[PDB]
Amino acid sequence: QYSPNTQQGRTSIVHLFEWRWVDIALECERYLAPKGFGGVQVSPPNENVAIYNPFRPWWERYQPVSYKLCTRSGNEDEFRNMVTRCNNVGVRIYVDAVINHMCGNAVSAGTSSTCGSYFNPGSRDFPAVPYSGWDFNDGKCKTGSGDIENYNDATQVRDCRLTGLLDLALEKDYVRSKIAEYMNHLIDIGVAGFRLDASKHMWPGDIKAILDKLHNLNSNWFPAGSKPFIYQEVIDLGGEPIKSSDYFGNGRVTEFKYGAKLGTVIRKWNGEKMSYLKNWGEGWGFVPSDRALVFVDSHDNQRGHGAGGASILTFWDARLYKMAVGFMLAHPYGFTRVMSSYRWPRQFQNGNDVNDWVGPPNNNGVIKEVTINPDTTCGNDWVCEHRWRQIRNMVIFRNVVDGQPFTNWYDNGSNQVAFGRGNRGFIVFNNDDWSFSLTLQTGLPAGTYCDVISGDKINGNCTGIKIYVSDDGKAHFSISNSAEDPFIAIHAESKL
Ligand SMILES: *[C@@H]1O[C@H](CO)[C@@H](O)[C@H](O)[C@H]1NC(C)=O
Ligand SMILES: [Ca+2]
Repeated sequence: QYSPNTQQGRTSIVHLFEWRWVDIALECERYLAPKGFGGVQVSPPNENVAIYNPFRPWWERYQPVSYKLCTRSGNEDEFRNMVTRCNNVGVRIYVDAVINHMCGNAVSAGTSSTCGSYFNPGSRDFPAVPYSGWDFNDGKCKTGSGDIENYNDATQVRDCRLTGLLDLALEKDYVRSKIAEYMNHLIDIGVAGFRLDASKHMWPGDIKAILDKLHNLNSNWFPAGSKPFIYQEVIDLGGEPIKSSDYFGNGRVTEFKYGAKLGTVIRKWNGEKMSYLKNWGEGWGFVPSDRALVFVDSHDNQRGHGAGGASILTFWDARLYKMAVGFMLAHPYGFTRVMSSYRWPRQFQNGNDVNDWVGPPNNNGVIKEVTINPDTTCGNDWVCEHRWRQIRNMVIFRNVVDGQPFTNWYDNGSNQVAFGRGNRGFIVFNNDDWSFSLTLQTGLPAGTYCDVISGDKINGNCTGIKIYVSDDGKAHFSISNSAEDPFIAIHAESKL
C-alpha cells in the first residue's frame, strides 16, 4: 500500500489535472521520463455526468455515472495506450478513484453523461454498472435532509450524502465487488496505485475490504507481489471526531495541514516565520512521514475551494509559490505530489472567486491540447508548473538527495534559513525584507556548483548563479530580497 512503486531514484508524482490521455502519453516520453518524474496522478477515468449549467465544470468529474473508461480525457483505448507508453518509459500512473458515491441526487435522469450511458438519480438507477436503490445508504443515513449536516458525528459523515451525492452502501459485498471489478480492470491495464477520493466519507473497514479484493500489479512491468500504492484523501485539520490515523492500516493519507501551514509561514501570517520550520514534520503535529502524501496546493484547494482556505499558495502567487515548492521538495518529510494546473478567469467578489467552477481550456466543451512553446512552457492556458525551471530542477534535487539526512540548519531568527541533505545537497532561503549575505557550512565537497533555481548546468558551464565551496565545506551566499527567486539550491549533480 505504502510504497509508490516508482522506478528507483524517482521521488515525486505530478497531478496533470484534466489533461487528455494522449497528451499525458506524450508528456511521459518527451518530458516526464527524461526529467526524472516518478509518476502521474490522472483525473477520474470513469464516465461522469455532463453538467451544462455551469458549463462543464471541473467538479462534474466527481459525479460518476458508470465505470466505463470514457471521459473528456479520452476513451479506453487511449487510456490503455497512455498507461503502456508511460510504463515503458518508467513513469507510473495513479488513478483518481471516485468510489464513495455516484452523481448528485438532484441531477436529471437521462443520457447527459460523458459516454451516453443512461442514469436516473431520482430512482437510484445506474443500469450501466449496474446499481439500484438497494446499493445506496438512503435507509442508513439518519439526518433529516439525508445529507451530511454535522461533522461532529462521525457516523453521518460516513453514511449520508456529501452535499447531495448519492452515497454507496460500501458494506455490501455486491457494491464492494463492483468497485473492485473496476479497480482490478485498471490494475491489469497497468496502473500503479490509486488516490482514494473522499476517504473521510468512507469507513476505514469498508475501504480495507475493497483493497483485499485487489490484484497485485501487472507482472509484465512490476515484480511479483507488488501491491498498489494507496493514498487516501482525508482532510484532517482541527479537532474532528475523524482522525487520518484511523486510516493508516489501508495505506498513506494526504496531509492537508502541510500546505496550509507552509502557506501561512511563507506568507508570514500572524507572527509565523521560516525560522520556525526547524522542526518541520511530525514536530508540527503532522502524521508520520512514512504515511504522508504531501503537497503545497491541490486541485481542490487551489481555488480557496478547500482546506487551508486563503493561506494556500498557488501558481497565482508565483514568487512565493516556487519557494514553498522548493522547501517541500528539499525537505525529507513525506512523499511529494506536484501540482500542474490550467488558468481560469478568476473573478473575485466579496472575497470569493465566482468562477472557481470553470473547467479546463476547451473548444465548445472539447478540452484543448497541451501545446509546448519553444521555451518549453505551455500554451492553450495550461500553466504547466511542472515545467518551470525552478520546480523541475527541485524535482531532480529531491531525487539526487534521496536518503540523505536533514543537516546543517541555519536561521537568522527571522525568515532567512538554510539546510542541507547529507553531503548531496544544500538550499538557502531569504524571505526577509533585507538582503542575505553570509558564509555557511554546506557539508558539500569542494568545487564549483551551479545554482539550479536561477539556471542549469549546461555541459561544463552554469547559465545562472555559481557557488564556490571551499575544502572545509563552506560557501558564500548572497540573496537580495529583490531577487526574482529569493533562494539558492545546489546539489551533487549540478557540480562542475
Ligand atoms: C564554458 O564557457 C566558456 C565561455 O564563457 C568557454 O570558454 C568554455 O569552453 C566553456 N566550457 C565548456 C566545457 O564548454
Ligand atoms: Ca459514504
